[PDB]
Amino acid sequence: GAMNWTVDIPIDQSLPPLPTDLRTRLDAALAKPAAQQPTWPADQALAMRTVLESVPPVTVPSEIVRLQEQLAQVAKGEAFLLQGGDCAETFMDNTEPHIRGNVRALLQMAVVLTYGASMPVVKVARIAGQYAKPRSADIDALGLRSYRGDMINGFAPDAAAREHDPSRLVRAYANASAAMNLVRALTSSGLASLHLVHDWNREFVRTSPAGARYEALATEIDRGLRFMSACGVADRNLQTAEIYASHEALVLDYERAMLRLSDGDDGEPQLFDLSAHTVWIGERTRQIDGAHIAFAQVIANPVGVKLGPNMTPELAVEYVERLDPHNKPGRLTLVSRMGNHKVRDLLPPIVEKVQATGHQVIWQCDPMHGNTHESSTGFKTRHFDRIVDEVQGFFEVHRALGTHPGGIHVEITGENVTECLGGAQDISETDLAGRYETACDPRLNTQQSLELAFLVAEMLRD
Amino acid sequence: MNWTVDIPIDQLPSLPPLPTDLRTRLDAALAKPAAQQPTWPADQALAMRTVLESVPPVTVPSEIVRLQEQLAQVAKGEAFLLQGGDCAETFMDNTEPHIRGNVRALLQMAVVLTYGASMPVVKVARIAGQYAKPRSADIDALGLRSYRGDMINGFAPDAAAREHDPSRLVRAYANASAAMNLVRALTSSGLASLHLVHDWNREFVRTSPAGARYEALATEIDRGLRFMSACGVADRNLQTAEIYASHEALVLDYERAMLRLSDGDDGEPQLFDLSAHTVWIGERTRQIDGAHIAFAQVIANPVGVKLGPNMTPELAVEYVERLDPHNKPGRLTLVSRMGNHKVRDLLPPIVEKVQATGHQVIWQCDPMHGNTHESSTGFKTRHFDRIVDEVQGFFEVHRALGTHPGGIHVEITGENVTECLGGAQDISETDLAGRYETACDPRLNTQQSLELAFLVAEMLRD
Amino acid sequence: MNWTVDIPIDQLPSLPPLPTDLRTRLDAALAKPAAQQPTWPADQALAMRTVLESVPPVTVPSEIVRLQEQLAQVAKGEAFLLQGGDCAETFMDNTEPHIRGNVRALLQMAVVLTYGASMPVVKVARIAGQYAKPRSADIDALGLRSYRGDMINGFAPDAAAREHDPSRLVRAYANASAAMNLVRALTSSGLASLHLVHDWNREFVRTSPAGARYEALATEIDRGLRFMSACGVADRNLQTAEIYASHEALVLDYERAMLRLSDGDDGEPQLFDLSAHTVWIGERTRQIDGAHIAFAQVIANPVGVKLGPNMTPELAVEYVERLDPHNKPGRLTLVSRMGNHKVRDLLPPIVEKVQATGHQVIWQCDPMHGNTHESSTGFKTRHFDRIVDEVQGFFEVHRALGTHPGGIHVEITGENVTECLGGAQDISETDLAGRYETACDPRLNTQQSLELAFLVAEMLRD
Amino acid sequence: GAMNWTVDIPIDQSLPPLPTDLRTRLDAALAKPAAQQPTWPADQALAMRTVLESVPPVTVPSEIVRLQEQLAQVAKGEAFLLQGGDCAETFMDNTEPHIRGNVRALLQMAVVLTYGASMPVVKVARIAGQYAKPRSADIDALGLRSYRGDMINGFAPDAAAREHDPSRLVRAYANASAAMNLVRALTSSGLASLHLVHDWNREFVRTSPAGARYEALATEIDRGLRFMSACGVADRNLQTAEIYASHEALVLDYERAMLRLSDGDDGEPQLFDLSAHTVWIGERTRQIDGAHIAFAQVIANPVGVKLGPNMTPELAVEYVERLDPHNKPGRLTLVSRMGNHKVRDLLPPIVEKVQATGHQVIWQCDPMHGNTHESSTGFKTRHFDRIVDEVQGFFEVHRALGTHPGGIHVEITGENVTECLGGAQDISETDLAGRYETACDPRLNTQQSLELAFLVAEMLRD
Ligand SMILES: N[C@@H](Cc1c[nH]c2ccccc12)C(=O)O
Ligand SMILES: N[C@@H](Cc1c[nH]c2ccccc12)C(=O)O
Ligand SMILES: N[C@@H](Cc1c[nH]c2ccccc12)C(=O)O
Ligand SMILES: N[C@@H](Cc1c[nH]c2ccccc12)C(=O)O
Ligand SMILES: N[C@@H](Cc1c[nH]c2ccccc12)C(=O)O
Ligand SMILES: N[C@@H](Cc1c[nH]c2ccccc12)C(=O)O
Ligand SMILES: N[C@@H](Cc1c[nH]c2ccccc12)C(=O)O
Ligand SMILES: N[C@@H](Cc1c[nH]c2ccccc12)C(=O)O
Ligand SMILES: N[C@@H](Cc1c[nH]c2ccccc12)C(=O)O
Ligand SMILES: N[C@@H](Cc1c[nH]c2ccccc12)C(=O)O
Ligand SMILES: [Cl-]
Ligand SMILES: [Cl-]
Ligand SMILES: [Mn+2]
Ligand SMILES: [Mn+2]
Repeated sequence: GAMNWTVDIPIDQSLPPLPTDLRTRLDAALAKPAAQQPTWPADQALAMRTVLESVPPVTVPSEIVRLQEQLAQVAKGEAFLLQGGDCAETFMDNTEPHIRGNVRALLQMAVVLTYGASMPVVKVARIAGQYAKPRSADIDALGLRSYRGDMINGFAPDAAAREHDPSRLVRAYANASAAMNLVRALTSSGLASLHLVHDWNREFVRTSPAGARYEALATEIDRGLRFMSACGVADRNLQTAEIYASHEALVLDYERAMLRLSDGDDGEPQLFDLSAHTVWIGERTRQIDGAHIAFAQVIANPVGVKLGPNMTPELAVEYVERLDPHNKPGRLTLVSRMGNHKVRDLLPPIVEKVQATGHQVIWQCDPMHGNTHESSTGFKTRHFDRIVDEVQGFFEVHRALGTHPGGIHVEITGENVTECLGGAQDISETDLAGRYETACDPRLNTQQSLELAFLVAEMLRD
Repeated sequence: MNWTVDIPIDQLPSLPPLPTDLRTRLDAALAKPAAQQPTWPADQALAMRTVLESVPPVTVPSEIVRLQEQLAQVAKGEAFLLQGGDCAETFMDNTEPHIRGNVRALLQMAVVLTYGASMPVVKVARIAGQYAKPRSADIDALGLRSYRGDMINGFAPDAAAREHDPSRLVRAYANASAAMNLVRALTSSGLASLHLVHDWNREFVRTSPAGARYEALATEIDRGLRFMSACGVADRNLQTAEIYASHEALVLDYERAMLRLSDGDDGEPQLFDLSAHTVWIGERTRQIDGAHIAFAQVIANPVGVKLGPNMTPELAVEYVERLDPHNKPGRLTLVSRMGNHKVRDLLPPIVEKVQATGHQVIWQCDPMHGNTHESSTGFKTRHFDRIVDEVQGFFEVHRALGTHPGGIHVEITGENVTECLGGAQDISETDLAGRYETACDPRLNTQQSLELAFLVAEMLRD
Repeated sequence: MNWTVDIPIDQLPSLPPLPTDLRTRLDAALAKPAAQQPTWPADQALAMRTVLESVPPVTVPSEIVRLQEQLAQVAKGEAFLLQGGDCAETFMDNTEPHIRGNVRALLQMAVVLTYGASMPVVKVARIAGQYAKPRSADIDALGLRSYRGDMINGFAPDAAAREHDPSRLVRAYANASAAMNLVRALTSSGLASLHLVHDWNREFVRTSPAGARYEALATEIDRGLRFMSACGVADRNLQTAEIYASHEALVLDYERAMLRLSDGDDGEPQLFDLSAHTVWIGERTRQIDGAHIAFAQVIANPVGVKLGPNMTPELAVEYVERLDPHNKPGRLTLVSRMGNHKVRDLLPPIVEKVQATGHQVIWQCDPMHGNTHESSTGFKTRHFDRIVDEVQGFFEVHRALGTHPGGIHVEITGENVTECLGGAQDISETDLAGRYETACDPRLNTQQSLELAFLVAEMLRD
Repeated sequence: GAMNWTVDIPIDQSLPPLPTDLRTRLDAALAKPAAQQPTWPADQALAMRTVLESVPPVTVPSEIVRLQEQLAQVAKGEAFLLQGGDCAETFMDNTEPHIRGNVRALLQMAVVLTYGASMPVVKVARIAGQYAKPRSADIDALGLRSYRGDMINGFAPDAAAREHDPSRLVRAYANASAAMNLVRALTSSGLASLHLVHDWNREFVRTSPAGARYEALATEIDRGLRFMSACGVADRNLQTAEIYASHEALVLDYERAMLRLSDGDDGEPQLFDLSAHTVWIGERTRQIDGAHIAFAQVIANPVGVKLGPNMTPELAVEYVERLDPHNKPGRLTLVSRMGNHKVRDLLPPIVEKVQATGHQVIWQCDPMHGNTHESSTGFKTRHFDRIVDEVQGFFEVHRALGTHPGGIHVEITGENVTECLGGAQDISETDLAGRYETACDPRLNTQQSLELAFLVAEMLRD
């Protein structure tokens, strides 16, 4: 109750049985070894899953089917995928201003990228569930059990806060569903009006230190927008946009509890993970025979897999063959995360081998993860130039092969933070201390994220 | 050890407070006495309000502006208001199937009423917040403090559950936002497809015991639908519908904590209650000098006031003057609930007097509240025939005066419950015991709610 | 001195001839004997053809391609063909009011048939070229060479006017192009507004002597229309309609001079007759080895063949094989004209036999040609009841076979003439003398044509 | 008949009386002196007018009302007017290829100008009636009676052909209506598809000698077009365009016979000149008290007046006050034709005085008429550079005053003629002899016309 700053929730007082085959397949998948799982008691986990099994889902199957159709276009070279948001959402910052700000920042980039790509952009936020992270060490630099995101434990640097708390599963859901509600309301009610979003971009050009550099493209966009009105098709489709929800599928207690069975109205019933529209499997959890990859094989959602510098062409093909066994364009995204100094050399053989299979994956560039270093001032950071250069090298790789550079996956925020070095604002090592607010990796701030969109539109325009 | 789990709350950020001048005005309004308020401690109420003041809102201002525009159209005789859902929502029934069924039931009625009215229907659900009710006595038949709805206490007949627990404010918010999220998802992704909804209507006609009576009208609607395809009309606006959220604004700790200031872009900034799109004030809390009416004066949302058989023309005029001071059509809805045997006599003088003010209110009929009685078998119930008859009389009143019968307000569910007597299923006093599931008043079940829509369509066509 | 004026022609440019290979094929086809051809001199015919070969066409190939696609839909049971207009157009009646009235009459029928059929209506006018007819005898009751239509000779009962004058080919072209221009203007600028057309229908119901009989259906259509507005459907496709031009391809000097080659962009280049969108071959010129059928084989336009009571199943199959060699659905329409007393007997074996070919033709009912008789008062007339009854029987035939009753072909005008007996106006033999204006067969007047549409809508609904 | 190469047309065998006031006003207007009229016999003129009074009109009133609404937008600074086509249409070149070519050339310019202006372009062809011209001398340089266009006499240099022949009035109508039919068919059936038209422009850029100069803008346009598809509004409005018909209202026998009275459905009945959508009064016929200006005051069509170098600010205001007496934006266009060496000096005082009246005229630049000279090789010609420079000076005039440069009026053709000197093809005095085909003034060829559009788009983009 209020006295204890808690909400009391019944468990008992129920659930339809899965078709026998899905039950068998789901059980087999979750029996496999699973890295990076929280270490809380099984009985407490079960009680929380029982609560999540009967909540209203964050997403619904027909939206995920629509998303799959739109990603199929990306895979075929007829659309571009933009995925972005916080490295780690926090319960504390899950507020209207912060959510609106991140949605705005993604929409601003999307305008620029839609124009530069000359094709639709599929817009996927890291939001409404990006509450869990993996760690390479279980003890961090202060001697505390590592923070693993708010679905698992607390960011505060004290031991009690770092204990793995299963009640955070139900907390992740409440925060996710509330954020998703707002994302839906904002995108349908005026925040995603193309004209309004573009006006924000014009303001950026007017006030940025390198605005002169981006002015010409910004004017071209503006004239492109006015052309639509001139031609008498400035219609309803300019007033709204679809922003999909994504996160890393990390905590299997959470993902399994958010599974729901489709109606079967279209095709036979399948399992959908309704905690999001699409999810990805990270570098530390992509064991080929592990539980995450197997869980991904059982769900109908579009999925991605992060591929780092030790990836081989052969293992990549094995991911394709296990995760896209029916050859459905768009079902699988392969994220490229090699570091800017390595992408030009490591990616081509992977791409060639995968293309030779006849499957159509989306090739997406994750510039930021492979380019993180430590500042002299003691902050985890990334240089803007390295981020840009990885996306550049990724484009060059695809141009040379004739394949489709399908999208990017970035960590950004609508906040004016000081987390990544460089950009037109020339964020320095000493600037970092001003507003270093991320609960995990360093994000592009709103200006740097928009600037990146401008630079990438130029790579698109070639 | 017992079967609940405590979910920890806290984690407040500091968001800036509402402006001083509007808080000054708000404090003056809430100094007025409030009936029917929970009896929990102020310091606890304050702490929970503080939580709610920083959460993502359930609705956003531009939606409410848009609803106000649609309601202006109703007030002018150019659209029809349909408002419906559970008497009392409960936390344990706030599930995907129950929410989906209720949205479905409302949509089914809306197809038939749209055709029958030959004009747009504004679709407002009682949902995502109808978690509080008044009571007449503080002591129920079992010797317990009364159930006041899940925002205040628990339905279970035990003392501990019946204590007023302000942590339920936060639980109510979580449940509301989760439900609204789902309502948004369903209505934008296919549940609200006109063709799908109408197929469900065709199945009702094929299987209802009185199908034969509704067949002609249903075939005519079907032919209306096919005519649209035959004329090649751009059919996107047939794929989705807007369902707004409403509830009784009862618990002022909740409503006041959900107050937000709109951004400057939309014609300056005003106070909206973002716990819903529209709210109404009930019979027991509409004291002209009380805090509920004062609260309604201060917010920009459209509002309604329930008007029972003790209402006088003069008091009605006073509502108009306090609540529509700027003569904005549709800002105020007066909801008539006089009982079928009294409506034809009591309503006309109220209408004439209000019409003479020069203001344009929406006249909405609530035919279920004034027609409740006790079955021999001991269940609170309502006879279907009396519900229909009150709507009939409501229409007669307006026809005779040349005023617009503007809408209905009903309690319904998509479940096949046995709560109201009659309908084509001829539910008897004996049947009531089968599925009497309501946590408060008896609801029209899914078949009865649809049947009523057919009967009201014929009143609209006459 | 007499009251005509000579308008000089000549002024040929040199446009390149049609390709040699297609001219070679065309010359071979037109070496076949042609019935019912004007008897003017070849050198004069050649000079006028030469004029026509370089004029701007009445229609263009992409319109005819689009009509063919719409006719494919009719052939497949997913649309309905309505074809109607004057029996014989005349040069002196080719005025704005008469053309507007005829377009109006056709549109009025089309609203009612679109609603009744619950599917698109392809609207084809007999207009902009129906300037030629056959005759049985070369000598009429007045001892003169027969009137053959204004493309060949004059209606006036005098010898000089009755001589076959090839300058009328050019006059026919000028009149056709002027009429088509007006049909295009009217249908794109407001005459073909669904709401306006339906208002005219409401006025007919309010004033017809049998209005009461049609009131229910008309109100239902009205409510169908308002439902579209109520559902907020994008209403641009309600503002205009397509009316195609058709006539009997009779005068081969005219049809051959109006042949054009389509440009390369639309799937290679073929021969179209650009004097109209679709043409049909009449009873007297459908010799299987004659030039009319051969001409129809060579052109890409959709074509029709009239089928009277002497038709055999086997001959019908031969039309199918000569005229639909590539099995393109809707390319061929077979138009039944068997008389109401014979249709139920004679049509079924033709249909079964044609259906068994595997080809998809449009089955269209011409209910006026086989039901003509002579009034005591000395006027060629038709009884409305017999016209309706032939359509009735046509529908019965198709229902019994499970085939698609595809359309109707009627002779109508928007004028209030007195040419056919019966209808709600109960036109009598005596009334015929009031306004018997047709230059050939008796037409349904505007009221009768609309009444028929209502009756045929009820056949479609049954 | 054919023998005489003539079509014989009845006159007798009728016309509703005008409202008394329109009759009076029309009579008063035509009783005023009229310059530049043909000198044929009054009785023969009358017979031809009698024929034209009952033909199907070239345009219909609702189209002219729509055009007036679109021109109102131009006048208000929210659209741009492009008007263009042959200096003089000829009966001999009134062919499909020539009409399609001129329509194409206008559409190509319009794409470029729509993009450059960032607003809609109203597209008005000089077509379907531009068959009459004024002359300063009645005897030309060969001693023959001057050619005055094909509605009056024959271009051929012999005396008999130069006689004024009233039958040409009926000939102008037949040619006009046929051309209009084709313009309608082309613009509604695929020729005016934005994507197709723009593809022609890309081909021009690829093959023009100065294509490199226009490449950047052409690519920007292309990306603007693809942006519309990317945003999911590449809709129906991109598939067609409206091309309006215009000519100089010169021959009053023709214009008066093409007058028709509106239905009065919208407003009281007015006279519309249905020989075109809009007409203008030239320099030699704009006598303030003459019949042309007075005729223009009686018709409801939008009208223009050409203003040459002797115009004064005071007389311009008098044209505005007589021709736009009700202050209807768009009703009146003032065409600027001062020569490139004079426009910067003569236009500003005219514009200032007219703006001071509070009326909103469209200011349109006619670059070509004021910049004609004689080549050494003996051809009437114009230098491209002078044409461009007049439009430049016109823009500078309006920029300096803050007024709207509303449009251009040019003489062009889709043919590859050699009539105007210069352009990227660098047409020289000796080149002129290659394809000097105009029946009157020298036209921009297809390439020069498109090039001008590019240069003007840059003036628009400023
Ligand atoms: N994000 C805050 C506020 C909050 C409390 N309960 C919630 C339920 C749903 C959404 C947000 C909240 C928290 O989790 O403490
Ligand atoms: N709905 C389109 C266009 C659009 C509207 N708002 C946007 C914001 C950003 C980018 C595109 C848009 C899309 O999503 O592509
Ligand atoms: N959530 C269950 C699986 C499950 C059982 N029944 C279901 C119905 C629908 C979706 C999932 C399920 C688990 O973790 O094992
Ligand atoms: N409605 C159930 C389940 C639940 C728990 N927490 C929630 C948060 C949001 C929505 C639903 C829930 C309850 O309130 O006990
Ligand atoms: N969007 C329209 C049509 C519509 C779509 N789905 C519906 C369901 C019920 C009624 C109408 C509709 C409306 O809300 O009126
Ligand atoms: N239809 C009339 C009037 C007319 C003369 N020439 C025309 C040319 C086109 C249209 C109509 C006409 C006729 O043919 O005598
Ligand atoms: N364009 C649609 C609807 C329509 C517009 N005007 C009409 C007149 C009659 C019938 C239908 C229509 C059609 O042709 O079907
Ligand atoms: N333009 C040519 C061809 C032609 C003859 N008669 C016509 C009638 C209408 C249109 C064109 C023509 C001419 O006037 O000689
Ligand atoms: N219909 C729009 C767009 C358009 C279609 N085709 C065109 C050709 C040229 C210019 C514009 C267009 C317009 O007329 O503006
Ligand atoms: N054309 C006639 C005027 C006229 C008489 N009746 C009309 C009816 C409609 C339009 C014009 C008229 C003239 O030249 O004097
Ligand atoms: Cl199970
Ligand atoms: Cl008159
Ligand atoms: Mn209730
Ligand atoms: Mn006939």
